[PDB]
Amino acid sequence: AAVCDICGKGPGFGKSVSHSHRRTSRRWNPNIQPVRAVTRPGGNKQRINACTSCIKAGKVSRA
Amino acid sequence: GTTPGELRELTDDELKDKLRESKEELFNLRFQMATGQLSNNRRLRTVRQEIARVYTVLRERELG
Amino acid sequence: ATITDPRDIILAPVISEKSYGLIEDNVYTFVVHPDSNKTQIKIAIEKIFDVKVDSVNTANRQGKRKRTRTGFGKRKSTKRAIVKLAAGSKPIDLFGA
RNA sequence: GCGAAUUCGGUGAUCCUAUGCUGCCGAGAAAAGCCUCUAGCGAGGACAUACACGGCCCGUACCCCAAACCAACACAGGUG
RNA sequence: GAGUGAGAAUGCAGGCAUGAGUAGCGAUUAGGCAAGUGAGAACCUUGCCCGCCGAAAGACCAAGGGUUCCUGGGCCAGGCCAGUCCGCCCAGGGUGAGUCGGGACCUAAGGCGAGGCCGACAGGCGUAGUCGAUGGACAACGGGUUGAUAUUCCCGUACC
RNA sequence: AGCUGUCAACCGAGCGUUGAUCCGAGGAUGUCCGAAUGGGGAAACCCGGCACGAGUGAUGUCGUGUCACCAGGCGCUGAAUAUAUAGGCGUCUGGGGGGAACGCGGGGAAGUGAAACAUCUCAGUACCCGUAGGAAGAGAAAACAAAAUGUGAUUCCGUGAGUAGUGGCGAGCGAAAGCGGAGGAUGGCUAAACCGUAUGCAUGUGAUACCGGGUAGGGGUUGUGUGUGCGGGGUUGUGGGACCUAUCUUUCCGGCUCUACCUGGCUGGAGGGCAGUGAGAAAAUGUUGUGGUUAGCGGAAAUGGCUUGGGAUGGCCUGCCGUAGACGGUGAGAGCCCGGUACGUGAAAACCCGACGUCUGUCUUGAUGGUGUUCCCGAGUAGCAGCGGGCCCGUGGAAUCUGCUGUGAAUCUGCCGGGACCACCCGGUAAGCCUGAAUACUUCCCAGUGACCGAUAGCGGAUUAGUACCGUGAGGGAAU
Ligand SMILES: [Mg+2]
Ligand SMILES: [Mg+2]
Ligand SMILES: [Mg+2]
Ligand SMILES: [Mg+2]
Ligand SMILES: [Mg+2]
Ligand SMILES: [Mg+2]
Ligand SMILES: [Mg+2]
Ligand SMILES: [Mg+2]
Ligand SMILES: [Mg+2]
Ligand SMILES: [Mg+2]
Ligand SMILES: [Mg+2]
Ligand SMILES: [Mg+2]
Ligand SMILES: [Mg+2]
Ligand SMILES: [Mg+2]
Ligand SMILES: [Mg+2]
Ligand SMILES: [Mg+2]
Ligand SMILES: [Mg+2]
Ligand SMILES: [Mg+2]
Ligand SMILES: [Mg+2]
Ligand SMILES: [Mg+2]
Ligand SMILES: [Mg+2]
Ligand SMILES: [Mg+2]
Ligand SMILES: [Mg+2]
Ligand SMILES: [Mg+2]
Ligand SMILES: [Mg+2]
Ligand SMILES: [Mg+2]
Ligand SMILES: [Mg+2]
Ligand SMILES: [Mg+2]
Ligand SMILES: [Mg+2]
Ligand SMILES: [Mg+2]
Ligand SMILES: [Mg+2]
Ligand SMILES: [Mg+2]
Ligand SMILES: [Mg+2]
Ligand SMILES: [Mg+2]
Ligand SMILES: [Mg+2]
Ligand SMILES: [Mg+2]
Ligand SMILES: [Mg+2]
Ligand SMILES: [Mg+2]
Ligand SMILES: [Mg+2]
Ligand SMILES: [Mg+2]
Ligand SMILES: [Mg+2]
Ligand SMILES: [Mg+2]
Ligand SMILES: [Mg+2]
Ligand SMILES: [Mg+2]
Ligand SMILES: [Mg+2]
Ligand SMILES: [Mg+2]
Ligand SMILES: [Mg+2]
Ligand SMILES: [Mg+2]
Ligand SMILES: [Mg+2]
Ligand SMILES: [Mg+2]
Ligand SMILES: [Mg+2]
Ligand SMILES: [Mg+2]
Ligand SMILES: [Mg+2]
Ligand SMILES: [Mg+2]
Ligand SMILES: [Mg+2]
Ligand SMILES: [Mg+2]
Ligand SMILES: [Mg+2]
Ligand SMILES: [Mg+2]
Ligand SMILES: [Mg+2]
Ligand SMILES: [Mg+2]
Ligand SMILES: [Mg+2]
Ligand SMILES: [Mg+2]
Ligand SMILES: [Mg+2]
Ligand SMILES: [Mg+2]
Ligand SMILES: [Mg+2]
Ligand SMILES: [Mg+2]
Ligand SMILES: [Mg+2]
Ligand SMILES: [Mg+2]
Ligand SMILES: [Mg+2]
Ligand SMILES: [Mg+2]
Ligand SMILES: [Mg+2]
Ligand SMILES: [Zn+2]
Repeated sequence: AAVCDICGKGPGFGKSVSHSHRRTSRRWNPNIQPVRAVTRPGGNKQRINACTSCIKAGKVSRA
Repeated sequence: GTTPGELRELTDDELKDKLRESKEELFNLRFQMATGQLSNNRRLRTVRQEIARVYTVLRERELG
Repeated sequence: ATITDPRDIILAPVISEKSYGLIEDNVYTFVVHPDSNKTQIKIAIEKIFDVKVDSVNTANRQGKRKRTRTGFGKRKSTKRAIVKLAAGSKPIDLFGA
């Protein structure tokens, strides 16, 4: 669960650095949540993964 | 033994006749070569090339 | 346009001691196309020589591995049809006896 | 090429009846096949006789407890 | 202007010595004689003996091998000796199925797996399916014949 | 004028001025496997459906087509379940795999160095993943610069410079501005504000409604509101655009412009202009060019004497050509023997180039600079914060760029940058998109060259060479 189904926002890769400056590779993952949204006004619901940015911007209608 | 020129006045059905006559001929002299009583060897090649020529002209008639 | 006639299927007669010994009992051996079957061979033999064919028996023979200073090479893999004609016994005379 | 007699017994299986029978707990494949029932298809069809036929493709030689396979060897080893 | 100089790197390649005409010549059966062949014979062919195996060192297969099988020819290399012989070299020949063993029938463990779900991507699993015998279903027997195939060819009688 | 590839010849046959062998171009045939795609499979081998033919007394058998999966258009149907959707059926059009290097975007070591080692280095290397193109990427300022009335898109090369810096200030790493050059296109197009239209969704005041206006009549662009598409109109930094606001008005006429009268836009047609296979929208097509590419052809001059020799292409002496004395071969060092060389000539067809026309598009119901306000100028963005990445810059006082998370504005007396930050000045105008040239490489083809190797060398491979052989396999790999 680290790709948005709407905008394709995937993880990023960086380093976690300790106090001894001991860097290791890790991921910044997107905040994608399991949304269950409607494409029609009527209200038939299909389950997708949407990052919270897309939920906030109202790109998915969870009617 | 027949040039591809004089094969263009022949219709489809008589070109097909020519072709099956030639295939029969080829079978006969293939048997003669196997049994050892064919001395003329270039006859096989000429008849095989004649078959190829007949197909070529038929295909050209079909397409243009 | 292809035309398929029977003679495209059978290629050579087998001329051998055993083949002639079978001929004397009215049984003819041919080399046939490697991708034929007994039904097609029967139909072709009946259509060519105008005989009734009782049975066709097929054998597949691999090519002999022959040596050379280069190494090994191989000959054709061939298949043969042994054809048994009917009791009327109208002989086929393209074998030379 | 011709070709005699071939009858009685005894013994006897690890093979058959046997996918049996009896005990036991550890509690012992699937699918097609076959049979059967209806859904259905249906104006023809079922059994039989006689004659005439079609029966496809691949393997098949030879070795195979071995000098022919696995062991570099015509190898005291290995092989269901 | 240098791929410019070797005796050593348990240096690399090839050719050749020393040991040395020395060790060995691969079981626990064992050979002999007469004749033949041939330039040549302990080893090949034939006969007569002797001996060994005989729950095999006999007969038939699977896997694996691949022409080693048969006939004719050969004798340079191979054979731990010689070889006229050979599983070696050469050429030609030889493997015949409705019923045997497989496929065209069926599935098991498992494999792959439409869509599928999961996973940054690469991918992971997996449904329906579809393969997959070591198993289930399914019709042929005795005799004869070739130098070489034989429930295959033929003969007799069958079955699907 | 000889041919039947070659090792590699022998036999057996034939063809060739009636133009063969050969060479170049375009086609035909093109089994099976392979993305492999009718189904299956141990790659090259097994089993089919359907349609149209063939063949049989009939089954058997044969031939040619066609039949995978996904993605997207369009048409039909719309489960649970009503709207409907998911799905299902059909018909099209694409995708798939390969490839030596060069490109871009991601993921990302360790040996090593630091005379140990962990930050650091190695190194964003090796490798991996996704994707291309003939190149790519970048590219038209929310840039530099520093008070100069300065530069002006991008890319690349040289310097600046092993400098300023940076660094367990260790081993190490390391700019940019400016300056000199190759190239030129300091190239183009949208969004928004307004105007028109069409359609969709909530609606009628169901009535004096909208229309530039006056007149008269009818009485609904539904009155309206909103969202979407299309067209105008705009395209900017001295800010620019829109809305109204002002003089002179220039290709012809007609139709529309709720209605008819006169006036305001939109629209047609014949002009004329300007461009086009272009980044600036494409496509099809004619005609031409002693333009090129893919075969070729011609091409001057010694039978010279004597001599050594098996043989002159050696030695001695004579001639000769030269736009040709390059290089090979021929019985030994050949400009005059052969192929050629210098120099010229040649293309039916195919392909690559231009050029001229059909064709395509746009511009002209119209131009220009003024005078004064309202609206607009790319929004879950900028900025801010947390944790990272990358910059010469290793968290430092740490700007610029950038990912994930949270919070989250303004439309120009805005907003961004000028190494924390603030004020003033200066430069610019983000959150939209295209873009040639200069630059990198060589699987393959052509032609050349070497103070390159010359058979233990040069490619592993001058010869069976990725062969024989070794390995279960990835793979290793000769000798002649
Ligand atoms: Mg997903
Ligand atoms: Mg990183
Ligand atoms: Mg590290
Ligand atoms: Mg054909
Ligand atoms: Mg039979
Ligand atoms: Mg068979
Ligand atoms: Mg041999
Ligand atoms: Mg076999
Ligand atoms: Mg057999
Ligand atoms: Mg046998
Ligand atoms: Mg076996
Ligand atoms: Mg032995
Ligand atoms: Mg062996
Ligand atoms: Mg042994
Ligand atoms: Mg055993
Ligand atoms: Mg040296
Ligand atoms: Mg030396
Ligand atoms: Mg040495
Ligand atoms: Mg040595
Ligand atoms: Mg010695
Ligand atoms: Mg000694
Ligand atoms: Mg001694
Ligand atoms: Mg001794
Ligand atoms: Mg021995
Ligand atoms: Mg003797
Ligand atoms: Mg004994
Ligand atoms: Mg015993
Ligand atoms: Mg035995
Ligand atoms: Mg033998
Ligand atoms: Mg010998
Ligand atoms: Mg010997
Ligand atoms: Mg012999
Ligand atoms: Mg032998
Ligand atoms: Mg049968
Ligand atoms: Mg399964
Ligand atoms: Mg899939
Ligand atoms: Mg799976
Ligand atoms: Mg199966
Ligand atoms: Mg079995
Ligand atoms: Mg035998
Ligand atoms: Mg028998
Ligand atoms: Mg040609
Ligand atoms: Mg061609
Ligand atoms: Mg297939
Ligand atoms: Mg497949
Ligand atoms: Mg579709
Ligand atoms: Mg419905
Ligand atoms: Mg590709
Ligand atoms: Mg390290
Ligand atoms: Mg160290
Ligand atoms: Mg050290
Ligand atoms: Mg270029
Ligand atoms: Mg580009
Ligand atoms: Mg520099
Ligand atoms: Mg570094
Ligand atoms: Mg518009
Ligand atoms: Mg517009
Ligand atoms: Mg300005
Ligand atoms: Mg010439
Ligand atoms: Mg002389
Ligand atoms: Mg001379
Ligand atoms: Mg010379
Ligand atoms: Mg020369
Ligand atoms: Mg802007
Ligand atoms: Mg950093
Ligand atoms: Mg910083
Ligand atoms: Mg671009
Ligand atoms: Mg070499
Ligand atoms: Mg030498
Ligand atoms: Mg080598
Ligand atoms: Mg191997
Ligand atoms: Zn999203």
